[PDB]
Amino acid sequence: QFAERYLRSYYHPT
Amino acid sequence: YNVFPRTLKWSKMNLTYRIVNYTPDMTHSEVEKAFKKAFKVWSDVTPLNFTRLHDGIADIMISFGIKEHGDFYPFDGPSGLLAHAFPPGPNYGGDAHFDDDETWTSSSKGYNLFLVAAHAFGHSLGLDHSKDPGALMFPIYTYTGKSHFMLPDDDVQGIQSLYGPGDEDPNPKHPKTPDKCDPSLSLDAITSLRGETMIFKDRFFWRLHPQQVDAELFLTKSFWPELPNRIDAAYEHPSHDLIFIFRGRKFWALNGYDILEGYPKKISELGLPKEVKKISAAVHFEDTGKTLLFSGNQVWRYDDTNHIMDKDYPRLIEEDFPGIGDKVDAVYEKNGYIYFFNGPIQFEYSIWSNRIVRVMPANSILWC
Ligand SMILES: [Ca+2]
Ligand SMILES: [Ca+2]
Ligand SMILES: [Ca+2]
Ligand SMILES: [Ca+2]
Ligand SMILES: [Ca+2]
Ligand SMILES: [Cl-]
Ligand SMILES: [Cl-]
Ligand SMILES: [Zn+2]
Ligand SMILES: [Zn+2]
Repeated sequence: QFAERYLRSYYHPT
Repeated sequence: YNVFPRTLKWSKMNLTYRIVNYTPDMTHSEVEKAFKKAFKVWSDVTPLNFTRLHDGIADIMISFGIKEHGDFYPFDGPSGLLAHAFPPGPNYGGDAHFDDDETWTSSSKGYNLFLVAAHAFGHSLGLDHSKDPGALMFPIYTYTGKSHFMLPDDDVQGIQSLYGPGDEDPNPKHPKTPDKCDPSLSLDAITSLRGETMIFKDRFFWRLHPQQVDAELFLTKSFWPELPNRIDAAYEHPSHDLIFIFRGRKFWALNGYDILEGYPKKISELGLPKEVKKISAAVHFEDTGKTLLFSGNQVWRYDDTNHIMDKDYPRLIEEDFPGIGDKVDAVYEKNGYIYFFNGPIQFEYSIWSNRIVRVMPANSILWC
């Protein structure tokens, strides 16, 4: 039913 | 900045959160402080209000988790993913999850909980990722320094395009990413580095490949976390793959991303008077082994072979480089030409004919 497709993820590289 | 499709914004101004669980990396008080701080960042510039609940369902449920932690989206261990959050909505809407495979801190080490949380809550309030490397909403983490946090201007505008302004912003002048098309742009420092121009301004640098027309813009801390945000002067030893960075009376030698053993050093070690309190600009000439260093209206020449100052120094810029003014903001050298920056102008100085041959706005180095 909902926009849990707009999960945004925060990132740092190794 | 970017908002979410359909412009998902909260309906009410009074919002609730709940710290469902905690990381062992920090005490409960520190975690609560970080989260409170993170919310304050946004509430300070909006009508939004945040209230913590100890029990029940809040709008923003906050949790720590490890790998598979209950949704479709497992965390990935140390680094990589730090956190994710959902945009405004019911249930998962607004929720924020933090990877407890990270080591969370209130310092420069590990990952700073307040910083990631402030970013994460931007999503929770309806901001998508920004393309501005200077924005909090940029997709890639960078510790921005122990200095007190100012929300960047791109994020203020984003959030205020959702909820309007607040009654009073505790510091209304928000940090802006410098604009390369602005003909009033002045520069902090310039060097080449592996054949590319590095142009420092504020806490940023542009890196520009000679084959490119659009410079790449970075936070200085993206490259050299243990260096200052703002630098005074920069120069290169291409023979040794070393860049030298000046700020106040300290200077560093860098090999790629690495501060050489023994740095920072005092500039006095270079043979500077103790009353010289910053180097304003610097340039090295490799076919001579000589580095020029500027401060106020004077120049020193340093012998990079014999490791001492040359004897006839300091001299006046007005004597050795007539016509470029009384200060040097930044300087670099290319093809027998020295490029002197003074405010919004750059002077192209020919070593060959010992005269200024061309004058143009400082920003034109960025193809603007
Ligand atoms: Ca929720
Ligand atoms: Ca991770
Ligand atoms: Ca952990
Ligand atoms: Ca400077
Ligand atoms: Ca320089
Ligand atoms: Cl410089
Ligand atoms: Cl240089
Ligand atoms: Zn994000
Ligand atoms: Zn999750």
